[PDB]
Amino acid sequence: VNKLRCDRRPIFGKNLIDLLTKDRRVKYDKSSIIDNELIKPLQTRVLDNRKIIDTFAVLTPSAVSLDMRKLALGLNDDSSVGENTRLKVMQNCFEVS
Amino acid sequence: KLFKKNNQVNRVDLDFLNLVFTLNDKDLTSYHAEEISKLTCVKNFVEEV
Amino acid sequence: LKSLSLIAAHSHITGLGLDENLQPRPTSEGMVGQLQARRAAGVILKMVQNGTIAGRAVLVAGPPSTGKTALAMGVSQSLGKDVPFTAIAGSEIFSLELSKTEALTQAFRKSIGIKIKEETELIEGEVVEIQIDRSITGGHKQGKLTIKTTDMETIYELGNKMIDGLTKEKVLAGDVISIDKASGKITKLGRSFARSRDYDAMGADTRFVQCPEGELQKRKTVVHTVSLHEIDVINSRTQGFLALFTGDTGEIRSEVRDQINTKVAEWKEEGKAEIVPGVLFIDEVHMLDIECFSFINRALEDEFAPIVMMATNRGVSKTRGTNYKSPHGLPLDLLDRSIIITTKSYNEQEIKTILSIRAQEEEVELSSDALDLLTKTGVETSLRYSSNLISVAQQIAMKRKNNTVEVEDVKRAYLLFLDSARSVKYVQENESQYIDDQGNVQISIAK
Amino acid sequence: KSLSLIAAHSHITGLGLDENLQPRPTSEGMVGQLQARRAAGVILKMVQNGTIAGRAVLVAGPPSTGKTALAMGVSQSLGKDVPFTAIAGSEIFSLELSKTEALTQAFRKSIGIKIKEETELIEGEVVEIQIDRSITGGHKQGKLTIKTTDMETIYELGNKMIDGLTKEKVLAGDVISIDKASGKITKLGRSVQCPEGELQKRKTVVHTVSLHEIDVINSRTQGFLALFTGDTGEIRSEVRDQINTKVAEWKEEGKAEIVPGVLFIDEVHMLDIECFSFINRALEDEFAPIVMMATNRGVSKTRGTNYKSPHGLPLDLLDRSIIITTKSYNEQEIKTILSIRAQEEEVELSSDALDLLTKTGVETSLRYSSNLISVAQQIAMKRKNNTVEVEDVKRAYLLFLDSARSVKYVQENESQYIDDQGNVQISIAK
Amino acid sequence: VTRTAAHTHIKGLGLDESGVAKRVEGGFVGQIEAREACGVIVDLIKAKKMSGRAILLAGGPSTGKTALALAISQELGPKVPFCPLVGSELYSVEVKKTETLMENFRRAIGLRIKETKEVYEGEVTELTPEDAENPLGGYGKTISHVIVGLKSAKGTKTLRLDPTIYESIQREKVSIGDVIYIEANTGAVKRVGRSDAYATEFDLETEEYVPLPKGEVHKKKEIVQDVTLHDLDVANARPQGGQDVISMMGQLLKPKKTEITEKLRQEVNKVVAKYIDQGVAELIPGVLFIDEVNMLDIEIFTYLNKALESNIAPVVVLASNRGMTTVRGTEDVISPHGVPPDLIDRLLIVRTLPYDKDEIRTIIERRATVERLQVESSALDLLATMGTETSLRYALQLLAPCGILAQTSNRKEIVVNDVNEAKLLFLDAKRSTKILETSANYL
Amino acid sequence: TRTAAHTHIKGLGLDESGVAKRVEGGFVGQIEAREACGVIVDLIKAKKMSGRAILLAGGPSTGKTALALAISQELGPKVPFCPLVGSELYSVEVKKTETLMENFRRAIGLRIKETKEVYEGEVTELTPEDAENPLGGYGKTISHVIVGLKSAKGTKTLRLDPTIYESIQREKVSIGDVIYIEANTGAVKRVGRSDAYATEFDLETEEYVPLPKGEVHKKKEIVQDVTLHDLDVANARPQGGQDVISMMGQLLKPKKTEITEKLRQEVNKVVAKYIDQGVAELIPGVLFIDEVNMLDIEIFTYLNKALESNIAPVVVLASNRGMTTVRGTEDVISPHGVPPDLIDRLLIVRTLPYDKDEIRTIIERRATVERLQVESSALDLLATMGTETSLRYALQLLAPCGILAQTSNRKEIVVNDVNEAKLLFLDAKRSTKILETSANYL
Ligand SMILES: Nc1ncnc2c1ncn2[C@@H]1O[C@H](COP(=O)(O)OP(=O)(O)O)[C@@H](O)[C@H]1O
Ligand SMILES: Nc1ncnc2c1ncn2[C@@H]1O[C@H](COP(=O)(O)OP(=O)(O)O)[C@@H](O)[C@H]1O
Ligand SMILES: Nc1ncnc2c1ncn2[C@@H]1O[C@H](COP(=O)(O)OP(=O)(O)O)[C@@H](O)[C@H]1O
Ligand SMILES: Nc1ncnc2c1ncn2[C@@H]1O[C@H](COP(=O)(O)OP(=O)(O)O)[C@@H](O)[C@H]1O
Ligand SMILES: [Mg+2]
Ligand SMILES: [Mg+2]
Ligand SMILES: [Mg+2]
Ligand SMILES: [Mg+2]
Repeated sequence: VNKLRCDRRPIFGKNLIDLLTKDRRVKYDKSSIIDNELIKPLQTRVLDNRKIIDTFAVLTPSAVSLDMRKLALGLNDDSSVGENTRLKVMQNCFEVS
Repeated sequence: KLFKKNNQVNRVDLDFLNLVFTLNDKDLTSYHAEEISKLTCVKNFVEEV
Repeated sequence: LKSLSLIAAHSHITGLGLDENLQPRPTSEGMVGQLQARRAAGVILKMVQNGTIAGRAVLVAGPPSTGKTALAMGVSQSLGKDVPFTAIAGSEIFSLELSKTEALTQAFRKSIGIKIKEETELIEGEVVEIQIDRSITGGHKQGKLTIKTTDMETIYELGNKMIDGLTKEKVLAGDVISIDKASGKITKLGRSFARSRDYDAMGADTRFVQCPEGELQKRKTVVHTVSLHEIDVINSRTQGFLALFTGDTGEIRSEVRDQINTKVAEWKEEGKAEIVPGVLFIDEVHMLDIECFSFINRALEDEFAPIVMMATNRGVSKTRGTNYKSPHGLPLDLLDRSIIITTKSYNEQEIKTILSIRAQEEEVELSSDALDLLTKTGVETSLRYSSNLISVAQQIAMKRKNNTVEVEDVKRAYLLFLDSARSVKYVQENESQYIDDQGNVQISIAK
Repeated sequence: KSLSLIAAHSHITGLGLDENLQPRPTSEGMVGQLQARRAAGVILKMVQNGTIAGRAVLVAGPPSTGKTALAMGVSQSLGKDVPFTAIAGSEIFSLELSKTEALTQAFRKSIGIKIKEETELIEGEVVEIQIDRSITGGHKQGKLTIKTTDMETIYELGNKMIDGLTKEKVLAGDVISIDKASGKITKLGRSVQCPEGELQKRKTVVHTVSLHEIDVINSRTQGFLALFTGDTGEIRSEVRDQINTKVAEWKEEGKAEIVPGVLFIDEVHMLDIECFSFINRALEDEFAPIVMMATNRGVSKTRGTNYKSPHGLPLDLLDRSIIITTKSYNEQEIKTILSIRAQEEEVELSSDALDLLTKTGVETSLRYSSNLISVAQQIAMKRKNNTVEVEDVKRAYLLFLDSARSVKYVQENESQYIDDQGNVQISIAK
Repeated sequence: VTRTAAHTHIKGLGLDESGVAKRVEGGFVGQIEAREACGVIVDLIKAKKMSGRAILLAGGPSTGKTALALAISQELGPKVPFCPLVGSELYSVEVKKTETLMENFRRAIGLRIKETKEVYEGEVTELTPEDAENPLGGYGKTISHVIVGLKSAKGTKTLRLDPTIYESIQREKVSIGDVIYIEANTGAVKRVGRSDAYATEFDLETEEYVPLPKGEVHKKKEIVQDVTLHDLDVANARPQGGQDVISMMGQLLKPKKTEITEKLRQEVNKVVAKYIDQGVAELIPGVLFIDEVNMLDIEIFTYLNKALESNIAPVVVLASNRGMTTVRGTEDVISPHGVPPDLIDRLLIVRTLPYDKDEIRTIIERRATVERLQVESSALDLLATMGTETSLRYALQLLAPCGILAQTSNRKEIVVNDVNEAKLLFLDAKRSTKILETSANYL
Repeated sequence: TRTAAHTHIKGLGLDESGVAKRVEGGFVGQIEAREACGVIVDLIKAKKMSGRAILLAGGPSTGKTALALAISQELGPKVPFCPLVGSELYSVEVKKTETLMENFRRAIGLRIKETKEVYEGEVTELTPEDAENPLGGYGKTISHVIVGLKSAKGTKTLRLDPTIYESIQREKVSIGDVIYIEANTGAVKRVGRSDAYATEFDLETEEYVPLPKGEVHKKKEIVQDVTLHDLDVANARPQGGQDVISMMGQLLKPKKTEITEKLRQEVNKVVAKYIDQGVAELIPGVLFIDEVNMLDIEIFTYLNKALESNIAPVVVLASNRGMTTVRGTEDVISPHGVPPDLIDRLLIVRTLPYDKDEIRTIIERRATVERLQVESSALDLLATMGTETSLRYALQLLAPCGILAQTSNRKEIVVNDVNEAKLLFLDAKRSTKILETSANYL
């Protein structure tokens, strides 16, 4: 136990976890501007273009092979991954929007 | 399965020996690491022994 | 001694042989001769140590095996630690992932260092016991916990947010923890030694620490030495800290660079961070693209431009990317904004002194006549050809198990391994056996 | 099975030889090239021996003179269960893979490994399946009845196989197979088939896997997908060293055996000099399949170099290899080959038409006649006569040009065609 | 049975204790000076003192260069790392050539690691959670400890485990009757499987069955696995831990080579030096071998000069056959062996001489004996004559089909008629060129 | 206090609408050049033109980049200015045309000014105001919410509409905590507890902020600026916490992509819509390219096409070459390496070499900048050396003389120190002569 404790101690963060956030920390305040309405990120553009997407999307992947998606992602009934880990993965995919 | 023949006879975890330090920065800070290195519980096992 | 102690080509040289008057001793710090070059190197070292000057380019010139790389290594050694010193080769910048200009920019940003200091107010101490009135009132009834150090111990009153935070990362007393005064962050340092005998198999995170000594809370300052390039890499990516180790920086845009420059200037004005100028060394710069030369010419005129030293053993030859031949292998515009240092070939006395210092370095003793023969051979041959012969002769003597290296062992070593001129002569005498430039070759001995 | 309409090498099957390695004048669609056929048979016996590996053999000859046919016959005579890789030289030039890595993968693809595993399984018509929910007396009770031609009994299901059987809908009366060791369910159809005997039987399953497939499988989290998508991406060398060591241990333990297949590279003359230099080393290692090459060109410039080398290859590689030369075909061989091709394509040829076709093939080329045979048939059923006459052959000959006639016409009318300098005339007058 | 590919008849350099090479030893004949030089190089490598020393050996084709480069590695032993290489393999699409060369350089030098681990293993007899009745205010509901008894052939033992190991084993989904594996160091828990004692519990069962382990319950052992620094760098750059979905996606992606920074190598060097100072590990320098170095570009040649001056640079050997040639990537720089003069100055030159007719005959005899074939004296003399006439490798390759030709006639000896028939069926380079000179369409 | 071949240039050295003085702003000589530069400065300050290109050509070490630095200084920090190199455009990640277009867009800037009314202070109390509902009902009805704000040197209470209830409930702020309320937009934002309540607990995870100074009602105007390229990259690059694309940005490497023209035109349209209201104010910048002789002919053609755009800003080019061949074409010979068509589209500004007296003045001004003192004899010797070898060699030699004087404990450089520097440090000509006279491959 002495050897294990002595060996488990010298685990050093290579740079830090506080250096990272101290260099992220921007002294510039919130300074809210019309940039919120000026940026319009990708998700907003996807959301507000519903009509065009609905009207102009036609083609389908005429040839498909079901159950290939699960195999490609490495999660299925039998694989090299643990059952609990894969279950957590599918749960996260279920709850991610 | 055929390739998973016992390797623990001739394998090293390589994380117990702190050779994968590249992920230590995700959760540990510098001052806490320095303190935990300074506050080792050594010399107590020697006393008990 | 901290680095790997394997003996390399440049191991004997340590620092510079200059004095406080910048006078190079004839044989000191593992270097021989080159008094003018050593004095120039000392002048450049003092220039760097002054730190008030930047954006200067210095050239090192000399035939092969004259001491240019040795001089650069000695300059780096004399500079010591805590000062960045980037040593790269010319062919290294040619990368498939990164443009050559971006590679040069990253190399420049690496060579300049920054010191940042931070102050923290932490309360670290073993907790005696925690009591919360979950039944008397319920819902953060303002519980109390006692923290003990080796010299002092008090009792603290805890609010609702304290209880909510402490519910996460549950603490069962008898543990050494540190609480943050500013953000109230709960950090578990380690358990006490009294819990060592609770079980026979511990968890991965289980650890034991001694009780902290002194005041319950302390004010401490920490200083970090992080160069700019790390700062740009970290700022560029959401998780850029991995990009340092992996190396896939990804061609950081100049916008992040100017933002980092503004931030650094602001920190310097506030006094939080200080700038430590460094040295960038490019070896074998004779090979490089002209675009790199033009970018170097433009970038040498910036405030954050470290002193750049380059070496080249080429004469008036063709420069890569251009058909014409330029003097010294470099375009003239770069030579305009540069200072050239020339090194001369060594003398027989210098050669034998260097051979003696090399033999002493490798823990190898030599006979006087053996040293004289080695010096005579190295005069006609090159100096670098003698060290390998010395090592081989020592191995032969060890095989014969007779103390020092003898003249016979050196002669046998020279017979076994040929010089470049001898190999050229032998190839020319037997040009049919070897493959010619046209692909024609003769295999069968019989005609 | 193995769907295919018609191939230029479809007629040839299995080469042709005797117990004394003496080629027959005509055996299984192979005509002529007696010395070449005997050398090919020698190489085939060398491959079947398996004692000697890492040797290079070269095939040389004029274009359209039994060069790819020899390799096809060697592959066919070698039979199945033996690796055989046939890749054109230009295939190795990949944008996402280094040429050296592609060459190494091709080399590894030609050595196959056979592994044997013994498994126990039960099968037969299922007549009764009962499954119950958990009670305090028992967590899960499940009884199923599998009936065969000889047997019909009931097994007890201990939870896990109950879950496996409930995972997919199973109805009584269909033939299924259950692997006890793996715990998987396989349905063989409905009772269409019939049972045979004992439910449980002893058998071994043998898998043939190449070294490259093993490396790809062990190189990733899910490597076997890269076997098909082709995104292996420069497998690390230590992986290959580890695979080699493990294969050596398996061979010494008898768990597996190696099959030194054949690697065939066509149009080697256009391969780069770096590829040849790498092949020089790759042919001298322990695991190295036999290598056969075919180059049409002779005394040309090696790609990647300025100088011209004999046969289009560097001299050292030629020293590392053994050269086999093919001879030009003769008229009596050409007519027999054309007759065999017509038989393969199911075309009836008159004697005079066959003689005229042989004369034309001798005059111009064999490929021209072997292409004209099919096109003449379209005119044949255009005239509604099954047999092909001289008139149809002449009509095809005048309708579809030859190389020499086209060259002569181009020389006569170079004004109409675009010149090398780009000059051309479109207007007729002036 | 046994496979032979232009090699495997060489078991080493074959040198005596005084360094004098015997005339015939270990599948080698002649080249006494080259063998002595290679033995000296072997001794220098085993000295474990010099770093970055480089030698180059030169000679005509089929002069034994590759044979010597393999014999030195054979003499070195499997423990010392030895990475063969070809000059063409450096050019990689994914990453620049310099990164590949540095990666191979770090692959060359090796290191061995010793660490002690204790393992609790055996069949699970029973497991019992223990819940403390005191809420203590700090927690709502948790098990104070879990008691598990382990059984094996030598005896049985009980254990007391903290809640973390209990959570791990519960995640492992292990009930009473399963053989498990507990690691004391990291707390790792893995289910080996169900003990074979319960094989007859059900008529059929998906679960495999494992025999009861030996050893009482708890064992102490150490591992002396040797790993080169490049594997350490790869593991540091490509971590395998973490259960995050992002980590699984990263694991799915193909491993692309990347330019590992010098900082990471410096940190690895620092920790390795600390461990070797502590005596827990030992560093073993290796050997890097590159064949056909003439294929290298001038940029790689230039970077080799900087690489060879590093602290941890191993011993590297080079092979070449060309004479007065132009370095690739240049225009007129003509240098011996296609190597720039500065690099030649940095290395040492070893010469390989051609072989005599008697030496060729002895080589043919040794090769034939290795292939387990019977050759008549007259046929062997004819083979020696024709090999001297065209090439040694031609005779060595022709040694193989003669066996098949003899087997076809059922004779067990090589006869002059058989080798003549083989020569008729197989042509050398000179005959092919001569017949290529006079032909219609490229022959 | 660091200098690198610059920082001694402070503006163009011009006067109030006239010919530039002889010595001003660290500039000596070349009056016509900096006069033309000032004319260009006035032209860009007019902010009416688009795609105006000028080019300056001259010998090496003739202040070509110095003039660009001077105009950059004269324009001011607010005006965008993007230095660039000819070798910058060659990017592996994306084609050169995209990089050039991105730099062009980065040259143009934009300024945003906003005014906000802020009601801030410590929350004295929160009391709803009851009133009779317009529709008959027994439920409680609230017409106003009374909030009291306390600050340094002033306190006040505000009566607000009852819809602020949602915001005040969301902010989880109760009593004695500083809050921020906007007048017209409404809503509230908690900023931290009052500093007076810090001592109320032995420990605290929550910071305490001091009370706002001045009146509770404030009227501050905020100014923010940003270039167009930043807007484009922000529009193109996705952002988010847990949407699939968010960590698809993770586990991968974000790289430059060819931004479509439809996104750029949409950004331009929204910018025009906002600037029509007076909130925005577009300010064109200046793009500076050095060693333009190194640009490819294809890049030259794309520059020719792009200079005719309606948003292209003013670009300035420098070249020190004469009758040369444009890269990418072995036969085309044009002055300064610029194709003749592109030269036809711009204006050429000449530059002349300096004289001995001008060289001496430059050396003395640089010495004053470097904070070291020289003697008259040493200064004359340095000027003669510069006129002999080159100006840049003399400029570089300054620091070694200072170091040598420091070693000799002297404060001023003498002839001996400059002689020691000249023997220790060589220039181009002596090195070339040594190369010619040596056969050791040096
Ligand atoms: N002052 C010196 N004292 C001792 N050895 C030296 C000295 N200068 C150079 N050397 C020797 O020269 C070698 C380095 O030569 P180098 O300058 O790298 O050649 P090049 O000029 O081709 O780069 C080293 O092995 C070193 O031992
Ligand atoms: N011995 C043979 N028997 C039957 N057909 C042959 C024979 N030799 C060649 N051929 C014909 O020649 C064609 C192959 O041409 P090939 O000689 O491989 O061209 P190349 O010499 O350019 O590789 C095949 O379509 C086949 O029909
Ligand atoms: N002295 C020798 N004794 C035995 N075999 C030899 C000897 N020299 C060369 N060989 C044989 O020659 C073959 C190829 O020689 P190699 O060294 O590859 O040629 P190169 O020197 O051109 O690379 C090897 O398989 C080896 O067995
Ligand atoms: N009027 C001036 N006053 C002071 N220094 C000047 C003046 N003109 C040029 N210089 C000097 O010339 C240098 C600029 O060189 P420059 O002509 O831009 O090089 P290039 O010709 O390669 O573009 C600056 O370092 C500056 O010190
Ligand atoms: Mg050097
Ligand atoms: Mg063919
Ligand atoms: Mg060879
Ligand atoms: Mg300039």
